[PDB]
Amino acid sequence: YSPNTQQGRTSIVHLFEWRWVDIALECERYLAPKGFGGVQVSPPNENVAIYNPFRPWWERYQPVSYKLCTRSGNEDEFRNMVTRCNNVGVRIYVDAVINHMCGNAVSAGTSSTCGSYFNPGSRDFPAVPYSGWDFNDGKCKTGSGDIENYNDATQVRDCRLTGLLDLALEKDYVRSKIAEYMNHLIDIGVAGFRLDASKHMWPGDIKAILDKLHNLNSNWFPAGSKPFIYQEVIDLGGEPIKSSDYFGNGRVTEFKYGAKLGTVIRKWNGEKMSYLKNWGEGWGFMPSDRALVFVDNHDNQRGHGAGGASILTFWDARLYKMAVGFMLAHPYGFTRVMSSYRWPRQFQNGNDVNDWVGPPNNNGVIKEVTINPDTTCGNDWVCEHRWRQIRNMVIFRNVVDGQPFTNWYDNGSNQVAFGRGNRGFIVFNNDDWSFSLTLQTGLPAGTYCDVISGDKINGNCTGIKIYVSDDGKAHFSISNSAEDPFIAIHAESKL
Ligand SMILES: OC[C@H]1O[C@H](O[C@H]2[C@H](O)[C@@H](O)[C@@H](O[C@H]3[C@H](O)[C@@H](O)[C@@H](O)O[C@@H]3CO)O[C@@H]2CO)[C@H](O)[C@@H](O)[C@@H]1O
Ligand SMILES: OC[C@H]1O[C@H](O[C@H]2[C@H](O)[C@@H](O)[C@@H](O[C@H]3[C@H](O)[C@@H](O)[C@H](O)O[C@@H]3CO)O[C@@H]2CO)[C@H](O)[C@@H](O)[C@@H]1O
Ligand SMILES: *[C@@H]1O[C@H](CO)[C@@H](O)[C@H](O)[C@H]1NC(C)=O
Ligand SMILES: *C(=O)[C@@H]1CCC(=O)N1
Ligand SMILES: [Ca+2]
Ligand SMILES: [Cl-]
Repeated sequence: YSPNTQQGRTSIVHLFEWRWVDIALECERYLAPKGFGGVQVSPPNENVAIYNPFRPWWERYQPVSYKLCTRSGNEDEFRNMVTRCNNVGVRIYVDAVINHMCGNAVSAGTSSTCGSYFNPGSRDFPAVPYSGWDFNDGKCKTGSGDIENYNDATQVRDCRLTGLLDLALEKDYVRSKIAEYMNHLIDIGVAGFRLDASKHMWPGDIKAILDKLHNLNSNWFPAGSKPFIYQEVIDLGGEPIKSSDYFGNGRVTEFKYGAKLGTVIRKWNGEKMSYLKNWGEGWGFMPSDRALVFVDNHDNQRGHGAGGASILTFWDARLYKMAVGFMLAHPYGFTRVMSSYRWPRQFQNGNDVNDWVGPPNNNGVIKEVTINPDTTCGNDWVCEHRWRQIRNMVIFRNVVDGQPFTNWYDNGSNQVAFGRGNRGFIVFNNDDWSFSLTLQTGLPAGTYCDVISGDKINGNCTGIKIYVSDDGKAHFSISNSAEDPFIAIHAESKL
């Protein structure tokens, strides 16, 4: 349940579709000095090379083998990345696609990222190897062989998720091949895993697989370190399967988090920020110590999976920064920051027809992440984790780690504020008028740099400065026209 990050590092970033060499560099030049705890990488195992449409991001969720050979790089490059990141104290978490192999209708051949042969029709994946009796064809009871109704917990686990050949996870052989793959990764140095499509696997089968896993590599981690496990289970209520069914295996993605935060920040259905005072279990969320939270993920930022139209993304920059800021300042859950790439989003009748577009590329080859002088990224990589407002809130969370949620204030509408012990204080204005008021910050008297509008550099603030008096009070002024309608100050932004 523990992330295995360095003490004081409290977040992981999803460097979606990034190449291994770029992640390795990012660890050394940025993630390490900026206090990021780790990186969730895209599936590192060989997948189907899909040409129609052209190399969609989702082709990586169709395994062909467990060879570490993808568009992100080969095994040597993967190992090089894990080693270099671990050497600077930044962890690597692998997106483990272990519930299935490729779509059952994909043409047999060698159209795979490493050239391995596979035949979906005959259930033949010799590179693993898996054969017909390693899948759930006979176990599934639906007429189509695919998942048709989520109100039936059994078919959700034994049938094909949108046609993806479903592995027979009850078999020791299958459990062992998956464990062989995961242990290869652990011994390489990975600190944990995102278990893809966990709702589609029986809690007990996941447990059986986890029981076969090694402790983390003792060259970098303390003896007895268990891999961090966060299971992707979309539970927004209304279905028989609950996130809690997976608590015995590790943490679980809390999709209610971004869904509700999005509706609140967008002020949909009469919701408003003042309602966030009891954010957390009070909103029907799972226990904080089991939650992996995020504003958006690779699926819902483009209409896939679940979360709805309320999901905030980099496309909604201003509101997105505020949502991410609230998440990073609030003690609930373990935080994951999204880092995306820009694609030609094209809405037709309310839906994005280009929701399949893969990462920036030249004839199928993923483009490198270029770093501009102003620290932003080029080649269409968004790099939200490099936005000052987000990067500084990632540090805010580190600085206030362990401090209690306190000194809450709200105007009964959308102007709220709260502190984290005596280490940090944050103020938000999402109303259509100015927020000008003196608030109790719980902070020691002094001059603090607002880390949203600026930075503390060479003993000075580059942005707004906040003055806390002997009584712990400070005046905050945020116009509804402000570039970023929120201010955040903490112990390490004090002059
Ligand atoms: O030997 C030729 C044969 O090799 C490969 O077969 C593998 C199976 O596909 C794979 O399932 C596994 O078989 C095991 C069963 O799953 C398990 O329940 C129990 O019966 O033990 C079996 C043997 O370990 O391993 C075999 C052998 O690697 C390949 O996939 C076939 O196409 C090929 O004919
Ligand atoms: O530290 C680097 C810079 O980080 C910040 O720049 C961010 C913006 O804050 C962010 O909103 C985004 O720019 C968007 C713009 O503000 C938004 O209105 C529009 O819809 O989309 C824009 C994307 O083109 O991305 C940049 C980083 O690329 C910070 O504001 C800035 O001062 C820092 O220099
Ligand atoms: C802070 O900024 C002021 C104004 O530019 C400058 O005079 C002062 O020397 C700076 N202090 C430090 C520590 O650099
Ligand atoms: C937590 O993520 C990991 C898996 C469960 C455990 O004991 N450690
Ligand atoms: Ca399944
Ligand atoms: Cl996820």
